Amino acid sequence: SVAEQEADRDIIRFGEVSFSQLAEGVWMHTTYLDLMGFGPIPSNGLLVVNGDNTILVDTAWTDEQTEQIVAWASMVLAKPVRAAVVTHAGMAALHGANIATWAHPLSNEVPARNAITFDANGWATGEAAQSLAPLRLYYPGGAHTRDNITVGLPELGIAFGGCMIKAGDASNLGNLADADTAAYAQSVRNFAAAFPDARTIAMSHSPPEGRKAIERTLDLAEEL
Amino acid sequence: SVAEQEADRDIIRFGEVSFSQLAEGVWMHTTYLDLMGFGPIPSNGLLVVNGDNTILVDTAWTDEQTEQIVAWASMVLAKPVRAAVVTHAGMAALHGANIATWAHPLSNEVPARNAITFDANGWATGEAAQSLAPLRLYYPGGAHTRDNITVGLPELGIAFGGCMIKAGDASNLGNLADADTAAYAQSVRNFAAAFPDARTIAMSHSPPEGRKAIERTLDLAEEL
Ligand SMILES: [Ca+2]
Ligand SMILES: [Ca+2]
Ligand SMILES: [Ca+2]
Ligand SMILES: [Ca+2]
Ligand SMILES: [Ca+2]
Ligand SMILES: [Ca+2]
Ligand SMILES: [Cl-]
Ligand SMILES: [Cl-]
Ligand SMILES: [Cl-]
Ligand SMILES: [Cl-]
Ligand SMILES: [Cl-]
Ligand SMILES: [Cl-]
Ligand SMILES: [Cl-]
Ligand SMILES: [Cl-]
Repeated sequence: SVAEQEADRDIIRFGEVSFSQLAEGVWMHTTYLDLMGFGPIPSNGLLVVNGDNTILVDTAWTDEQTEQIVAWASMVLAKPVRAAVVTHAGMAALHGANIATWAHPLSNEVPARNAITFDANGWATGEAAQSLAPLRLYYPGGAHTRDNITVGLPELGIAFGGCMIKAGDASNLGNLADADTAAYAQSVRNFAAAFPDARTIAMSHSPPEGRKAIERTLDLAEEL
Repeated sequence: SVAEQEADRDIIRFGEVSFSQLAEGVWMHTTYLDLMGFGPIPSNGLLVVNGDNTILVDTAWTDEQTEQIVAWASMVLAKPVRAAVVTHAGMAALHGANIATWAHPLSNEVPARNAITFDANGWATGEAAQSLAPLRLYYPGGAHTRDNITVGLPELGIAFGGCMIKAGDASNLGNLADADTAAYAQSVRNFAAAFPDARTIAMSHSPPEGRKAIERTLDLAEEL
């Protein structure tokens, strides 16, 4: 249940969206999907303050939920979303709101409008790096998908692993139908080394925890 | 725990193997693996009496466990295993025991010694059909793997779905890293139509139940 899943934490509710604060100016948005009736599954992303605007990491499950995140930033925070980045292939809602959207260039080969320039070490450069700061964008290699990316806030000790990172007590890596199974373990090692000091690890389908999420994900990936 | 998993049923223990009777002359063998310490996971197969011998469906997790199944048939039942069929790509133990082993011809492209001849409707013919009777061998198409097969005992109302069929309360299809995701739903429909009357559905990683296992697996496969 949603109530059981949120009993741990201090959650602010806005429509169907659950907001929780990871750090000053760093919001996690959580929404739920129960499509076949099997139980609500969370999807998490971030809303990060920069000056008088916010930067969005990932959409919610639905257009209507994504519209609520945009409205919370504009109406409540009074810091409208000006840019968004998705970590894997809701988008229509962002474009309806004239939000500049960013993705890995090969993801979804509705696309994001802007393709991130990644250097050969996996770090974003150019307009993506300027526009999404203070987020640091990192491409670790193929894992859950070929083109999955990650983001970090090194000054606040937060790293977001998207769909690549699973919970510290996970027993499997979920759906590997699109996965690069041979590369997965090294990509997790690359992520861990890109954000080596962060003690708050956030991810797409489990609540935030510590670096045990990286350790367990790596162990599972090494068995593929 | 193994005890919690077997609390429902009447289990006979032989070494590491749990045996349960699905029908007169039809044994299910269950063994457990807890490789990374996350909890014991069952693997199920069948041991089917034919006259003064038995036919084995699938190995256990390990060579040592598979040796125990062979010993139970020879020592306890006094009906030694004379043939075996595997439903997806322990084998060394069967060959050490001089057991004739059968598999889909394209599986594992240690191989089974004998390749099943399947007709264009998916039914085994030839030596496989003679040697593994009363089991009826059926290739439904790609699903959990490209070459997964299934077996049935239509006169006893039992069908065994291997790794393709999941539990009636499952919320996912497990590991799809090798799956034919586009074909999965039709292959499940093919299996259901091949064994249309069986009310006991057995499978590789969950205990036997009714046709809800087919219904749920099909629903999950239709979402791929
Ligand atoms: Ca709306
Ligand atoms: Ca600029
Ligand atoms: Ca390991
Ligand atoms: Ca032994
Ligand atoms: Ca013969
Ligand atoms: Ca359906
Ligand atoms: Cl992607
Ligand atoms: Cl470069
Ligand atoms: Cl896994
Ligand atoms: Cl860091
Ligand atoms: Cl196979
Ligand atoms: Cl034919
Ligand atoms: Cl699934
Ligand atoms: Cl039948």
